[PDB]
Amino acid sequence: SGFRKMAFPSGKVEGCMVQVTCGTTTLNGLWLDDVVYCPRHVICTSEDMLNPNYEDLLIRKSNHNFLVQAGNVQLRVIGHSMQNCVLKLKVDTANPKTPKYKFVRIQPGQTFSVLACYNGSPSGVYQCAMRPNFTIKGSFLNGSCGSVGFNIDYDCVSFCYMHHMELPTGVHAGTDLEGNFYGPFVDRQTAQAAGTDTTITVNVLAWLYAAVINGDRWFLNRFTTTLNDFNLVAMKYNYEPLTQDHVDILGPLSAQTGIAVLDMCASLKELLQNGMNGRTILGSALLEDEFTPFDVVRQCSGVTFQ
Amino acid sequence: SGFRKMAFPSGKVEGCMVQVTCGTTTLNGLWLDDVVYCPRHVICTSEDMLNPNYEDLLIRKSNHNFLVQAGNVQLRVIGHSMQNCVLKLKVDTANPKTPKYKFVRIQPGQTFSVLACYNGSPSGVYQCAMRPNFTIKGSFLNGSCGSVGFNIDYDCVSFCYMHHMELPTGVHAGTDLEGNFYGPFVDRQTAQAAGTDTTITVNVLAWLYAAVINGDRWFLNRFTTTLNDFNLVAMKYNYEPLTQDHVDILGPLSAQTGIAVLDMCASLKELLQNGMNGRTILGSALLEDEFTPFDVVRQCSGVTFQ
Ligand SMILES: O=C(c1cc(=O)[nH]c(=O)[nH]1)N1CCN(c2ccc(Cl)c(Cl)c2)CC1
Ligand SMILES: O=C(c1cc(=O)[nH]c(=O)[nH]1)N1CCN(c2ccc(Cl)c(Cl)c2)CC1
Repeated sequence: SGFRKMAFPSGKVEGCMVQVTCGTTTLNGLWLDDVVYCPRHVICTSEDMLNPNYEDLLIRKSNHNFLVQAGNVQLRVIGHSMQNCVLKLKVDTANPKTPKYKFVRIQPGQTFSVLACYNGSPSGVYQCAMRPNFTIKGSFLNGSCGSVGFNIDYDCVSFCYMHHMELPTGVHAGTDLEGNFYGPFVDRQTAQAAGTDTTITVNVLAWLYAAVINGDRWFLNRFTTTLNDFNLVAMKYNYEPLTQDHVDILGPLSAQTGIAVLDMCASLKELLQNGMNGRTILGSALLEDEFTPFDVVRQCSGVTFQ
Repeated sequence: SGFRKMAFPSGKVEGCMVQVTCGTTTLNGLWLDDVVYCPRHVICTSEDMLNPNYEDLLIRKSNHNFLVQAGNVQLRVIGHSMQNCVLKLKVDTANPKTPKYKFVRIQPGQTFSVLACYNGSPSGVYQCAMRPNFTIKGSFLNGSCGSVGFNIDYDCVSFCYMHHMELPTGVHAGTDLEGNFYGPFVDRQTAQAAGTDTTITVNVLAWLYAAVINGDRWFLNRFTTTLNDFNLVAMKYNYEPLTQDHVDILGPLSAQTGIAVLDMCASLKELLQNGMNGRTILGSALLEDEFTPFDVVRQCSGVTFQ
């Protein structure tokens, strides 16, 4: 038993991280096959940041302007191209450690592991969720651009995020691996603001189920409610509305514990209106929303990867 | 910026995990050089558990009774010996992925990363602390015995824990890599109880400093206190007393923020006596004690490993 904010083993990704330098700027890159992916803002200087024209900036660059380092080994950049907000540097050597992978663009509410890097060197790994406002609450210091977020399905590493910048409020914004930003953000150093964030209802529910699985039942009751009655209350507290798709997804957890989704919703309804009264659930004094129903199953059933 | 419960990259450890089978029992093992380490309780059966005589049990075993699997490859056990509570299986092949490592026995209050495994396959990684009562609040399911805890210093993996069992209260107990249990526990399936747990004062302080570094200052005040006056209060709330060694260790963080340790202690004193009043620090409604002063520096300064 037990319940921790578990990240995926980072081994397969560690071998793909490299250092990319362009002029005075150095950040991280992702080496898969013979291509290195990194944020395109690596080609900007102090003056270009406020409002860069990446097309002009890139055309004024030659392959030799890009220094790519894989530990001690230097990679030769034999070509370069831009795909949206990421730069793709063709190198002469194919990464022999390239795992089976794919690129996926995730939806808000989904979670993934982040491998924070600096100078192409992995510093740590942590779990987090894509907030409804398309930002993530990460932990990044100067030099972390290029760090990636991923998930693991059996033997395939699914990359879903590349780190680009930090917003004034301290939250982070980035893109998928095809260079499309998550959210209404652009890679310019202009002051940008994220929309208002909401709580991920379906995740809080999955977490209450984990609590029940781990012996914490104090918040349960005999009542029930309807999807309509619940949503009315949820919206008053900045919670995402709950859909029928959410209800089905929570099925496996409902079966395992024998508590119907709508029953659990009525308990959540009470928690929102009456607070926790100095009580805790799974060691927390707040309702947690960064665990998806799948994360709960995984940790309460023990699924492994190859 | 940002502050997350960061674990170390697990890559170097992933390559050392193997599956160990003895009869009907299968658990995880750690393969370093030509030796595989695993809990010695892998040689017990249903009847031996209540009160096993490991000496007799081991002498009745032959090398061929131990099946060691490294993925698809089977390892030949050419010898075996017992060192306290761990079994050491000499194999014919030396792990080519053996990293630079060492074994260290940690003190309560220190943190480390746990790589949870099942059938020799890494499932996830998470950070945790050795509680003052010699248990850890982990997340382990059946088949997790043999999973290890470690830290990373530059390029050296320091192993400090091997998972052995779960206590009735849901917390976990294990040994160092030399087989000595942490705490007054023994590898028998008899009902055992951990002593009362206390809060790690020095860690809560390091965490308040992280909060200050991240813009959360609401809990600060102008007051100060003396180590003596603080401890008097701390003990009334089940907090470890604070020593002068703790004060010096917190030095780097004090300098960086410009807030004296004893000033921070007076703020903590207030928090214990007046509660947080529905406020949060770094996203938490409770005082967190699983971040050491070193973990805070690392994450608020960005140290990497090779
Ligand atoms: O390394 C960090 C960083 C990342 C982070 O998450 N937190 C933090 O403190 N620093 N930066 C800040 C963003 N910068 C940047 C340069 C040009 C453009 Cl055009 C844009 Cl959009 C951004 C690169 C360096
Ligand atoms: O795999 C788990 C396990 C670990 C955990 O942390 N949580 C959980 O639910 N299961 N076990 C429980 C402990 N068991 C055991 C056998 C013989 C002896 Cl002599 C002792 Cl001491 C222990 C081995 C299998």
